[PDB]
Amino acid sequence: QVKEVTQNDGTTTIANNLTSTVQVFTDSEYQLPYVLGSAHQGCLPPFPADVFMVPQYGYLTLNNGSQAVGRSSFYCLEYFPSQMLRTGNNFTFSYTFEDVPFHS
Amino acid sequence: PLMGGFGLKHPPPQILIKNTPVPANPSTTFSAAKFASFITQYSTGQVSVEIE
Amino acid sequence: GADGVGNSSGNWHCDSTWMGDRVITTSTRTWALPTYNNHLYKQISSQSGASNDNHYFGYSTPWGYFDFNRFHCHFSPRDWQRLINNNWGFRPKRLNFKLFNIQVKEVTQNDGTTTIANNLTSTVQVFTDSEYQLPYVLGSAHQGCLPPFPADVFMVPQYGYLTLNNGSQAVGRSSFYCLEYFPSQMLRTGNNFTFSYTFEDVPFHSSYAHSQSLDRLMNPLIDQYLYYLSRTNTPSGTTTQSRLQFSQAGASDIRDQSRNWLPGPCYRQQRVSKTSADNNNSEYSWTGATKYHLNGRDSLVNPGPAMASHKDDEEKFFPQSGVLIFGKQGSEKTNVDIEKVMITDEEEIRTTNPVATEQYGSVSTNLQRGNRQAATADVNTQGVLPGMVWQDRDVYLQGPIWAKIPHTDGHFHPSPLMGGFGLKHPPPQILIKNTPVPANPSTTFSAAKFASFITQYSTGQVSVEIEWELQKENSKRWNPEIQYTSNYNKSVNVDFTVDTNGVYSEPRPIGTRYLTRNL
Repeated sequence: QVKEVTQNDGTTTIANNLTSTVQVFTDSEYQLPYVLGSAHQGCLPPFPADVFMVPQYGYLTLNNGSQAVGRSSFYCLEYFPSQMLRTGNNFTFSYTFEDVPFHS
Repeated sequence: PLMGGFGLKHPPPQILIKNTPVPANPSTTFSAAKFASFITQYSTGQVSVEIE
Repeated sequence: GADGVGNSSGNWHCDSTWMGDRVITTSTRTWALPTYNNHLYKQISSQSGASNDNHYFGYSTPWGYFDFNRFHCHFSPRDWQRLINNNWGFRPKRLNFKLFNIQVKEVTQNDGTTTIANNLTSTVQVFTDSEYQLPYVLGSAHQGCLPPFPADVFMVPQYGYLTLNNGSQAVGRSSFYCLEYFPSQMLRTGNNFTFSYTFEDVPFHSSYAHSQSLDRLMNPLIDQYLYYLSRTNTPSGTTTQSRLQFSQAGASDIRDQSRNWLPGPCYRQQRVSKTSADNNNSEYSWTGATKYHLNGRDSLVNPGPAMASHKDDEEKFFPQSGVLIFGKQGSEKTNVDIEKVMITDEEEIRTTNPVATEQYGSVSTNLQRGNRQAATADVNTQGVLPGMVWQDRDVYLQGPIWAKIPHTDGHFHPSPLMGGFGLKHPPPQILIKNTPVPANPSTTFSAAKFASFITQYSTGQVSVEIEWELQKENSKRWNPEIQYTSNYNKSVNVDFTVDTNGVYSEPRPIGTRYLTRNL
């Protein structure tokens, strides 16, 4: 569900925006810088009653000092196919782990 | 991996999510510039993960 | 397809796929449409004492329209590089157009506060003409095309056209088109719009440059069997008597060899230099420009016929109007300095086409005789002759894709001047309008037309998918080609990338001619 907020004076009213959409995609071809596994915050909370904020996505590339190098890549996330979800739509996918040794 | 856990050559893919921009009250005359004005909004819902 | 209020009418598709015969480019953008002219047609005309050349008469309409006609809409700078480096030619085949996730917003301005609320029952009405019954605006290189960078939201441009005029006054033949008069699909929130289109068969664009020139198409090792006049007079040693002699042309004199073809046609240009010191100090922007003349009004020929911009090592100079000039990101409309514009350069055409700033050649003026010396004249403008060959202007990255050949008794070599594909039946225009919603009519009846409407605008997504056909490069050249390469050196910002403020920019024009074919 998508909520529009209107801040006027000190009062802020939060109202349903029914026609707005949210767009979601999973890359699954591994075409983006893979952030996960760097032990960043923003994971689902330990305790199920918690509500959590979704973290922002950003990545790093080649650099010399703070200056970029010609090989540094720029990825536009708007450039991938993504499902657009309005209120009353859902998103799913399933995944199968490749064969991996047991943890001891 | 060094931090511990399972090295995966093809790990679980990333799921990226965005609020689609909604412009706010464009001018009546045409302007080729990009919009600096949007409706302020956020979204919420539930997420469910099942691992075997 | 008709969904509810809460269902999404279509998914975001922005993609590029390469099947190696074909590439299919898809792009999706977000648009915002206001209400133009307060829901009413108007006539517009040249203002007051405007010069004879500037008079116009036409109409502005409430309708907006969509134009994807620029290449960079469809191609990313990297997608453009696979095509430009690896291919001799490309043309479009069929395209598809889809509108979805429409939503209409009413805005209420009271005091300083303005609240924007969903209007669920309002509609948007859209039609594509497809019979070409309207003035065709596209292909005039107007702004308002889909943005280059997919994260941008763009305003939909207003639709207007021009007709016959005398001064600013209309002529009896001038036509008035009411866009309300065509069948149009009306879209409420939860409806979508689609159509598909198939390009008529068109010649490939040539993305290749020649490795030979017309002047030098022959074996240097072997002499011709055809004589020319090597000399016209022989000395007696007191004086030179007139005796005419002949020679077979060979490696020694190449310029005299009999040649079987001619360069393309020229319409001459004035030459200006990028270094501010070399240019003359006078106002010749107009009085010195090259022009054509219709119905008593001159018009600058900005694009011109396709010509090389400069000869060897002239890179400083460029034709006055003869090139396409793009502005850098954040450039003002008027009187902007040379550093802001990006000037394209056609020099890859030197082989088959004349330099735009110099004459086609020289021509004998008079008949010589013993008592009078022969004389010649310069030909500054040359129409087509039998046995002439030429190359068309290059399309670049941000140039237009196509244009509509006017419907006329005859036309020669329909390829457009700005570059791109001449299409007799181009992609139709898609026009879009916010349906008027009256506001609180009076309780008593009045036959007058409503001056009061709810103020509202609409927004949604638009998706364009074009299928392109590729012509692969098969060549026996031993040594490496020239490729388009992003420079390896370090920089503050990356080319074709957002800056620290989020402003996307294109550093240079990218034209499509790199790979080399022999002539």
